Amino acid sequence: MIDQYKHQQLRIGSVSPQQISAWATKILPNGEIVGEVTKPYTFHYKTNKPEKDGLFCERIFGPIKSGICACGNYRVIGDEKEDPKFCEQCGVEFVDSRIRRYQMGYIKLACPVTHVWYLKRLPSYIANFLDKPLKELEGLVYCDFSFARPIAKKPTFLRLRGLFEYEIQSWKYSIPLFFTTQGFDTFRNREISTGAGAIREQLADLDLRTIIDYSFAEWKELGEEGSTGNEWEDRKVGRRKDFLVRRMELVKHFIRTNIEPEWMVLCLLPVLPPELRPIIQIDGGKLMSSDINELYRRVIYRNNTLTDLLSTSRSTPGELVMCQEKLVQEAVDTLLDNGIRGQPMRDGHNKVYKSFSDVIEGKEGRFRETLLGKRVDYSGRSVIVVGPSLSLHRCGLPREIAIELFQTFVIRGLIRQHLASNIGVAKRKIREKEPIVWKILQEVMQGHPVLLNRAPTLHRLGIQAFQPILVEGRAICLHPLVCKGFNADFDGDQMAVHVPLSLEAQAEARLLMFSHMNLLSPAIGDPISVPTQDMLIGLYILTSGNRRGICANRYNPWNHKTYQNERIDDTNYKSMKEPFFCNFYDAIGAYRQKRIHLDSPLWLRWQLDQRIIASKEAPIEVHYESLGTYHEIYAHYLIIRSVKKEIIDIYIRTTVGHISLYREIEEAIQGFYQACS
Amino acid sequence: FIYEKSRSGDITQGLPKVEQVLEVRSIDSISINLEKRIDSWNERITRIL
Amino acid sequence: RAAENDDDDDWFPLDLYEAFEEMRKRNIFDVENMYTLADAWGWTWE
Amino acid sequence: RSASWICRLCYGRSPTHGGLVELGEAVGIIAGQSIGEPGTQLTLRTFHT
Amino acid sequence: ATATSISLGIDDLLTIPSKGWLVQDAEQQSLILEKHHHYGNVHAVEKLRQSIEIWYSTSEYLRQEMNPNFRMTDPYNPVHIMSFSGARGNVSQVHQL
Amino acid sequence: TSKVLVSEDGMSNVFLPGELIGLFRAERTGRALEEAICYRATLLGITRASLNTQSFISEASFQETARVLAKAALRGRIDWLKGLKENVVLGGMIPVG
Amino acid sequence: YILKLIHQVDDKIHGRSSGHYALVTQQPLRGRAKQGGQRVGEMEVWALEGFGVAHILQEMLTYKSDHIKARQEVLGTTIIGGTIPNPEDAPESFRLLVRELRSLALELNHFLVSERNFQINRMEA
Repeated sequence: MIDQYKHQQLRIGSVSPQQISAWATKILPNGEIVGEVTKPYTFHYKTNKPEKDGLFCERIFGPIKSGICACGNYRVIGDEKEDPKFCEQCGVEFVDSRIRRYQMGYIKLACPVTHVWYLKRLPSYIANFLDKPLKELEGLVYCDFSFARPIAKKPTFLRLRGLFEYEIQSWKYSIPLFFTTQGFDTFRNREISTGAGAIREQLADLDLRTIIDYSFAEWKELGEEGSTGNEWEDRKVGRRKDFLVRRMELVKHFIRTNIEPEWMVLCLLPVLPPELRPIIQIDGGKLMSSDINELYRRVIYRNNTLTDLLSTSRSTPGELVMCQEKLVQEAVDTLLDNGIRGQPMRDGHNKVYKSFSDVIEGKEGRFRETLLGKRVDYSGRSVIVVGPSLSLHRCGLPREIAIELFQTFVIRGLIRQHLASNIGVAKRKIREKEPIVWKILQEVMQGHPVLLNRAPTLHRLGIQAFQPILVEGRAICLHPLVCKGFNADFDGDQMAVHVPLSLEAQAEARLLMFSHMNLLSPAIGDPISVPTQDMLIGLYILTSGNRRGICANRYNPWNHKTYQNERIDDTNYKSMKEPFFCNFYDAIGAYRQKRIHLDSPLWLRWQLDQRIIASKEAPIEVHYESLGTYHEIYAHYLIIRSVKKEIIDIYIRTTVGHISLYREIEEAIQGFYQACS
Repeated sequence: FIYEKSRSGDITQGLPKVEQVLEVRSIDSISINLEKRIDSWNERITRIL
Repeated sequence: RAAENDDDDDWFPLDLYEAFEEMRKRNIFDVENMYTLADAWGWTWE
Repeated sequence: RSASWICRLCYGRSPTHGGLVELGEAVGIIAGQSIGEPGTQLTLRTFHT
Repeated sequence: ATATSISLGIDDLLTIPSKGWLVQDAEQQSLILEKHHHYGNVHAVEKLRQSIEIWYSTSEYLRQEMNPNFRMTDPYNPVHIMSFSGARGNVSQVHQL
Repeated sequence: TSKVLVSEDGMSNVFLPGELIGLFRAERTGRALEEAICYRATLLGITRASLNTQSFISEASFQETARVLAKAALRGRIDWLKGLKENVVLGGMIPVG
Repeated sequence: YILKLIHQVDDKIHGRSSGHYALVTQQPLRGRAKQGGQRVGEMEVWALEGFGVAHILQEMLTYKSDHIKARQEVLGTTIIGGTIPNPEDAPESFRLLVRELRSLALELNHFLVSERNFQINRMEA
């Protein structure tokens, strides 16, 4: 049996800057690219229209209206056919504004930016990649109290290497006597870089295979040392060995993958589509913007200041360039993952911004409820009441709820039956509560199951399918037996309805979630729908029996008297005793006439085998005439055998309640059997 | 005055006990007995075989 | 740190007991599954 | 013989319909729910006193 | 359950007959011990360890004698039928009323 | 209890020490290979056993989303969509029932 | 002495075939004032997975939810009548997911490696 193979995939990895450029840059026929989004122009101070090269730059994204271009002209397209892709001066397609929510923005920071996740988080992978302490690289950037030396392809005619040293106040005017001494760019810009640039270049320099060999050699060297003498020595070797092992793990993963290390120090920042971070237009001019726009505006404005400072190098400054570049880096850090740094930036309400990581991580953000908890159509809340007349495979829907769930099927019923002509006409007929509307919404619901769901779902039986019927009122009538299946009382509760539309879905609901093939709980296999309080009390009272002993007679029945005593058996013969009914139905009939009460004992002839649960027992008194009569009296039944044949005299002492229960069960079985052929 | 009471049935005894044993932070479910066995095995593996 | 009910219920000793049958009928010392490790291909060959 | 799935015979009778467990049953989901629901009787049973 | 019908009044909450003596005797030993505790015969822990034990033993003796009282004198008491049949009401819950 | 932890001094070339391969994963190869396999044991908790799953999408939607996504992206992990949570996340049909 | 309480039934009824959708998530808005739709999530799904119903669970996430192009077509094939076709593209929730995982310089690519040709059929997202 060859199974239905189904190979699906989902990859994830850091992007190359070329990938982002191909994602976002759109080249017009005139040759311009203009994907940089230079200015932080969120929306015009004028009409709320954004701006070219801004947060809502229509030139890079799609049109804000379907067909309307930047100027305002409209082109009829409606098809994927011969039509100008760009409207010459506008350069904007007339396709729907869906592309608004899918177009990607793109900005260029005039400085490499280290991704927050790979540098600030717990054991950052950069530290393992460079085999350097985290404090060293954290001082290379951010704090900027370092001056890294990138060993690379270019020769090193400059004597020695150094690693980094800038934290002493004397270095303001100490090194200039030793530094430079021949030009400025021809010494400082050759090597010894600062900021994230040196880190990225170092990432682009070391060879992975040599790293693997060296770490294997270090592991072999560490493994051949006994030690085990000092607690500090006991725990020092283990951490270093784990460091080496994760180093070779990461390096080997890098070697055989399509991902380059230099991508962890990003240089090009993607920008989320505009429509997914919109500014709400309210009447009167109120705007409910997104904080994402605020951090984006800050980032691009500081990047513009960086470009202005760098392009105006000329008289090159000193610490000012570093200060502004690292401010830009910190701004990008805040934009990517805010709330993870030491100082979280706050807006004009003493509140931290909703960072991208904040959207990604959280029980209310992404990956938690947006992709799992989805509001659906064809649904409606209600209140729950109890209906004892409903069958097990049936519920009851209000007239108001049903018309707002099966509206479209009623539109079928009106259009097909030629009682209406157009969609608008049918909806108009629906809205006026015509008497023929309910005939349709009593005709398309027969056979269409609906899923009832209790709002505080607890177990598997909290959602069940049912066959709805139209009831008059405003409450949903629910079967009492399934209530404990829903764990639902009737002190005020709400039940949500859902309608399966697909034919497959209707088959699923009818053939898999009906409360007649789910009668057992999956815990241990015990019944889940059993007669609860009121029905249980009714059945207990029914099967409660008579009054056994001293509670039925004031005086002892030994009491030698009332024998109608004389020398002959010819006296008054009343012998009230108990009734001697032929069968069940005779007993029920005699009970209907109020001749006997529910617990009044009676004798019933038995024409079957032994059914009442007996035990070792003992016959209290077996009378025996001189002729074969075998009069036996047991605890609750009497047997009259003989010496010839026909042992048919079995009589049962019982009450009408037990007869009623047995008849109920028996006739229920024999009626279900013959009803279902 | 000091009296000894006599409860001490066990620290946690419901959902929290189930959470503690299921969430194996430190192996201490029956480690008054289980940890002894595990350590004994881990030290006695090296044998004739 | 714990109410040592102890109440040893279904534990087993810290000795070499139950060699052939490790824990009821759990793991018999096979000595037929893994000579072929050196017999099907080369391990005993050297 | 696996940890990512289970067998019909290495599982047993289905507790809901009195037969061998059918192919494609989310027995992992059933196991999680049936040992989570009761958890509130450790509460519901305390919701009377 | 309708034709027969059931309801809860004030005299259907049938306290067991012997509560009149057990509570009275429990009060006597609490009066005597608290009177000797002022005489130095017993210390504080003994007084604490007993006032918890008479009322726990007495309360748990009435609870175990509830059903034998109900099941022999008034088998069809509405409180008994509601709880003994397993419909609604614990043995402990009935013990509160 | 279904996964072992490769103990220290078990480098070889297949299983780096510190790895958390499965029990069958280790016992099938130990019967074939001859290096220092050298695993010991893990009784992983109900939280930790779900973070070491075959699908990164399911783990990312449970806890430590940022760390899981960062590690998966840096490694270039591949999800084959065999569970039930991942197919629900993508909107595709779950492979049950 | 019996009182009448403020939680009246007419303040709790609901019903919605279609209508307004959220600007971003493209879902029924909320509650009764905004004519929203009832929410299904977590435990509810765990029940539907327990019953082994896949079409029902599928159509509560694609059709009656995020799909821009599929709500219109079910409306069309439900005004008129046909066999409801199973969708192909993922809901807009996954599209949004890949969108803000792109904003962090990360990829998320779907693939449909065929069982009969081994030809990669990478979906566009």
